[PDB]
Amino acid sequence: TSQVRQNYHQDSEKAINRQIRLELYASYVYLSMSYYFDRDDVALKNFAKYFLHQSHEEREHAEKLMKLQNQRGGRIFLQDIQKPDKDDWESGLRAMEKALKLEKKVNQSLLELHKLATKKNDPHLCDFIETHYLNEQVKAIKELGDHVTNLRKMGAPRSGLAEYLFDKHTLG
Amino acid sequence: TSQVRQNYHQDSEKAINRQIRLELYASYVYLSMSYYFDRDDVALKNFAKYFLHQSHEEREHAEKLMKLQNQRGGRIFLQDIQKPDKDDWESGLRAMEKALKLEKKVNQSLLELHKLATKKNDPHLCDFIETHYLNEQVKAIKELGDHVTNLRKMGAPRSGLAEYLFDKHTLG
Amino acid sequence: TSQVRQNYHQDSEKAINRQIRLELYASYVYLSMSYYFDRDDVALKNFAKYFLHQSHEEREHAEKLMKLQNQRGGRIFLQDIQKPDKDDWESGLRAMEKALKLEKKVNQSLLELHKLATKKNDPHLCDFIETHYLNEQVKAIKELGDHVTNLRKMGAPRSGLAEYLFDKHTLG
Amino acid sequence: TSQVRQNYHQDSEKAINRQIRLELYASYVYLSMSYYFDRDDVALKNFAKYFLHQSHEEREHAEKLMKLQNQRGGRIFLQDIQKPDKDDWESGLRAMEKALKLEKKVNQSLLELHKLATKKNDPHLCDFIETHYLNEQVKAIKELGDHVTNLRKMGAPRSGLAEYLFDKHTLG
Amino acid sequence: TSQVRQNYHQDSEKAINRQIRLELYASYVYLSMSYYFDRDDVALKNFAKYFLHQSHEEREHAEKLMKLQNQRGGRIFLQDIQKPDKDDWESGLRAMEKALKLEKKVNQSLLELHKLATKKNDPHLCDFIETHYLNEQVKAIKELGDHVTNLRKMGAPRSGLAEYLFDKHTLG
Amino acid sequence: TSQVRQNYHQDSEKAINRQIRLELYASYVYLSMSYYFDRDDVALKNFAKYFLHQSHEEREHAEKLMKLQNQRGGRIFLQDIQKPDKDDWESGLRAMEKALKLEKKVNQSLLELHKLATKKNDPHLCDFIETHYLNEQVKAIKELGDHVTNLRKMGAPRSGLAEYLFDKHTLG
Ligand SMILES: [Cl-]
Ligand SMILES: [Fe+3]
Ligand SMILES: [Fe+3]
Ligand SMILES: [Fe+3]
Ligand SMILES: [Fe+3]
Ligand SMILES: [Fe+3]
Ligand SMILES: [Fe+3]
Ligand SMILES: [Fe+3]
Ligand SMILES: [Mg+2]
Ligand SMILES: [Mg+2]
Ligand SMILES: [Mg+2]
Ligand SMILES: [Mg+2]
Ligand SMILES: [Mg+2]
Ligand SMILES: [Mg+2]
Ligand SMILES: [Mg+2]
Ligand SMILES: [Mg+2]
Repeated sequence: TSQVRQNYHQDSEKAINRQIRLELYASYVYLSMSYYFDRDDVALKNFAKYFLHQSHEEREHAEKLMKLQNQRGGRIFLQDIQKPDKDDWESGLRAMEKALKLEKKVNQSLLELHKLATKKNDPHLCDFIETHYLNEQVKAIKELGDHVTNLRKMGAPRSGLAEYLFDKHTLG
Repeated sequence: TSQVRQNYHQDSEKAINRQIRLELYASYVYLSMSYYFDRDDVALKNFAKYFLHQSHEEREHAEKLMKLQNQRGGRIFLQDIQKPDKDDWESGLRAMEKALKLEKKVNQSLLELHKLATKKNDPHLCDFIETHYLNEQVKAIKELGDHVTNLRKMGAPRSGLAEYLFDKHTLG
Repeated sequence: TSQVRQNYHQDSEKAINRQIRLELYASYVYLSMSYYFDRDDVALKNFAKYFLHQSHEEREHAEKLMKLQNQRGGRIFLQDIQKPDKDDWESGLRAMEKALKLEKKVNQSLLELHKLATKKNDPHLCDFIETHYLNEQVKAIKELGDHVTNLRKMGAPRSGLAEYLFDKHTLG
Repeated sequence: TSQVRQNYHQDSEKAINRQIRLELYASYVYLSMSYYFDRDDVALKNFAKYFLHQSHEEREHAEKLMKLQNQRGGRIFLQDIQKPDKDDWESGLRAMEKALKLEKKVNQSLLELHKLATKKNDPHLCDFIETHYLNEQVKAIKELGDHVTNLRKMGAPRSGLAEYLFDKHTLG
Repeated sequence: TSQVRQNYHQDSEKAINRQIRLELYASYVYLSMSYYFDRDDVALKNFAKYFLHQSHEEREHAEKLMKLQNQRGGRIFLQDIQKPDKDDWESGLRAMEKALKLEKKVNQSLLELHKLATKKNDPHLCDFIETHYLNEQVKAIKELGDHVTNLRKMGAPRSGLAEYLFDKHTLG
Repeated sequence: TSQVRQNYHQDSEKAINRQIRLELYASYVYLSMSYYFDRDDVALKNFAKYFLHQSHEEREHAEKLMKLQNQRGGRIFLQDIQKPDKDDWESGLRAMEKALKLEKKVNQSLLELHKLATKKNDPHLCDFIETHYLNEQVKAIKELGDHVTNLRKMGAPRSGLAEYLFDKHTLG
């Protein structure tokens, strides 16, 4: 047992490892999206920049969990980061819709982790999740919803004009 | 066929996808290493910082390859990123030795890429590898070799004093 | 034989003169395109600026080749610069498509030049072409391909709105 | 007919196209001269710089005429730019004498254009020529005459010392 | 075998040692030239400064190769630096002509080294030579040729006036 | 006989040429030492910097002697510069010990030079040696002796920790 460890259930430790993996997977999905928009036959540079930004943000989310794991005296165990579920993300709209689905899946995982921390009476872990993760997720989900809505109302994905103008005026 | 594609062999395109995966793997190994040194029972903060910087550098190496693949009209295909070979890296000296081994393995892959690019008469790809990768690897390998040497000469890994003092005076 | 000449094959010398002529031709093509967009019945001021900038760049590419010819002791022989293929470049999309074609034609010449320099074991010439020309072409080809893609997806050339909006938000 | 066209005679339009061609030819002559002085066996760097500057100015002279042609609603038609009359310009003095002859030829064409514009009662064209071109030519011709005189009085082109010192003290 | 060494042929190692020696010899030749022009009976202070500058530059060229040798895990082995072939360099012109011959001999050595690196499939070493040495040599050879030409056209070495004025206006 | 030559004995002129050679040899020994410490299997970056600085200082010592030889109307005669006695300098302590031996050998030569200058009643040469050389040698010898002492007292060369810590705290 680590000399620092106090009130840290083994189930919470294991669950924090799994959340690290999910954050690293989200980072990889956004990286994939980014370079899809960088293709010569897609060529939406601000979609590309948006998703790259989100990729680097997810890596930071993973690093903060790795730091937490050590702070609490848990031990990090890593698994493979699986490839994202698509290679070609089809359109600006479809990518935003898949990102929305991703952020809601990551939110679900974090809500399950909070419920576990609550059952194990771990208020430090509860506060960590609330402070650094839950409102970050709500804001992300709201932002992505707003983007999806505007893309649909403008005529995407059938209007390539709509995606071009969105790239310029929202993501630019 | 991409409208930009010119003098870009399918075999070179596949090889660049393999190298992307390898750079992402290297990023992941260094990330693992970094947080091993952040453990309370290891506690070498500048080893941790050093390897986190290397992890962010490798992600940049991968991103630049993704950018190249698109510039030449190839198509990115991402794969699962393998977990690192170790969970516990044993000591500062052992980590630096495994990092040296990793960087030589990445260099060998790049040298094989370059041989392929030469066989396919792709001078743009040869210059890209040379300019951005090969000297970066040579400098990394020399630096890691210097660190291993210092750590051995100081008495690591037996001497925990050695690793402490190297963390402060070389890495900090 | 010039006092400075060393390892510079006569075939290389002639090839450099051919490449000088092609770069001056490319400069003239872009000049032509630029002032087409300046017509009152076309009136896309940022397309005009974009192509004028490209014209001046190609002049610089020509001058650098003339400097190289003298550096290596070869002798410059200029020829008539042929007029561009078109007087009227039809639309912003069609001009971009023709520019893409021209930049791939220029690249193919450069790659043939590099092949010749490789066969003649002229690594200074190889490095010159790699350093100053090949990535410049790859970047120009990628940029033009992105521009074509955007104009197509926006609905050009039929939509004069697409070209107006692209002129403002991409080129301006 | 262009919507902007007013008091602009088809004979003036054609004369403007011929003048564009002549300004581009002059640009090419001076480019040739410049890189002759860059040869290792000539090696007068300030003669080389002087003539490159002049080459770039002539391109600007062409560009301003192209802008004029579109301002008036004429249509630019470009032609082949013929190679200069010499490959080797013999000496600094002989290059300056040829440049003097070129600038008089250019002036004679501009004077013929002015006479046509006068005959066709085109005061805007008359003023454009007078404002932008006629005094620029008078100044160029006077400078070149001054330079030829100096070189002759210093003892060129037999005195390689003459041309060296002129390169330093007048063109430097 | 050094722990850093990878893809570095023993013949390339030995050849890099020999190039270190040639760079140090070039440094010594320029040092000799410099202080010849410092003599009271020669007294061309800017020739003296020019060659001293070139001497210190050659030492830097040697140091960069010694660093390369270590980077690649080769071992430096030094031999005597032979005295330059003259004690009295006769004139400004004759010294520039001998410097031209020296730089072409150093260029030949570097081209032979590149051909060896190519045969041994060592693209890192090829890139090192191209990036740091080959264009440096071309520029040096061109500069020296230009100096020789001007000195000859001005009347050197029989005109001491010519050498004095060159000292002042070119090398000053 | 030089027009500047006054009270300058042929024997003093020859002795100054011998001292030039010796200073150039000292520069070369320190250059060797510097890059021994840059090896991956030695890896003491501040020993390397220290000895490279000393090498550049010795070249300055040689240049100043060359300047003196010309000031007094003597004639410089350069000789082959002998390779250093060792290729592998063994350890930081052993290098500093050999550097101490080298500086005492240079000092002995300067003391012999001064004795000669005194015998020939050359007070200008005596003052030159005193002002520029003798105290420089005394300070070098004392510094090297201090370094050797520290390294021995710390436990070098057995203790690789000692040389590491001296590199950081004294030399860095
Ligand atoms: Cl300490
Ligand atoms: Fe996240
Ligand atoms: Fe990498
Ligand atoms: Fe070009
Ligand atoms: Fe003009
Ligand atoms: Fe050199
Ligand atoms: Fe000394
Ligand atoms: Fe300390
Ligand atoms: Mg709270
Ligand atoms: Mg790195
Ligand atoms: Mg361009
Ligand atoms: Mg190559
Ligand atoms: Mg002019
Ligand atoms: Mg290169
Ligand atoms: Mg010293
Ligand atoms: Mg005294």
